[PDB]
Amino acid sequence: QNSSDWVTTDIQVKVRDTYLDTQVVGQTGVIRSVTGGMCSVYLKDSEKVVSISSEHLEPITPTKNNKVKVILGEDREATGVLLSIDGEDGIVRMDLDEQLKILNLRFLGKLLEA
Repeated sequence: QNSSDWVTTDIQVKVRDTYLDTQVVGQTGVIRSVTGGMCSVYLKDSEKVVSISSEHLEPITPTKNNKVKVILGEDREATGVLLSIDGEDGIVRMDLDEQLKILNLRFLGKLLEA
């Protein structure tokens, strides 16, 4: 694989059960800072700041009418709202130009409104 370039900030992450901290397993947190070495995610449930490796973090799927961010592709670092999704892919609308674009859910990350 060697695909560790799938780390984006402002997106929600899911603690995989493979994480050593079983107390944070299944818990969701927000990514504040990203570092090729490690990732910094804040656990909303733990209300604390902790750093987790992308291998221990899981991407969250954005819901309709929800904000999503391109974590992969040339549009990386781009944000937008999801208007609909295709069982085969995921159609999203760019909140910047309001233009509609189609992207696989694998490249769509769920953002936390908070």
